[PDB]
Amino acid sequence: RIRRRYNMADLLMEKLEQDLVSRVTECLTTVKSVNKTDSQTLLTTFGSLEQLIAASREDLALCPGLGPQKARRLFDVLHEPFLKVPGGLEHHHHHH
Amino acid sequence: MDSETLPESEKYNPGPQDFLLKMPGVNAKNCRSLMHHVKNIAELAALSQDELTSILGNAANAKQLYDFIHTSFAEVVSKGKGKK
Repeated sequence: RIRRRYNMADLLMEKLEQDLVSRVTECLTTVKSVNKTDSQTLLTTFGSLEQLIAASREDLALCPGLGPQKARRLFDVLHEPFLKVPGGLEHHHHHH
Repeated sequence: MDSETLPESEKYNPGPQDFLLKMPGVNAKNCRSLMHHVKNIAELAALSQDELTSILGNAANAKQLYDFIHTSFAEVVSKGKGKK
């Protein structure tokens, strides 16, 4: 009845946007301090990963009633190593 | 990875690794390469296509990842403006 979802483009669009938003939601969701609706809030504010990581704690706290502490947690995971441990920040560790 | 006989398993930060593990096109192969050359997702997102492609080893994977970082679901949900 509705002339939409008729082309292959619709499918490409729908699944791409869905996957996109899913990954973005999930990525922000990786923070234990962030809940699923919290990620949603970062999505309505920046809706993009680059915009999240380019956003500082203050920008993440700027986000509508979301969480200044959440911002602190987000920024932390954004700039912390996966190995948790660095080779040497102020004190040089074993490097290997 | 330390002069200890212990594996790095205790020393992984769940948040940032998971952030990378949730990225599209990024399988464990790519994840390991990234944690070897790259400190954090910030370096990753600061990387150019070629840079991340060399680390990932796969051009296709790299495209998925790179494009994602630089794109939005908003584009795809409603294309009003944009050259792509």
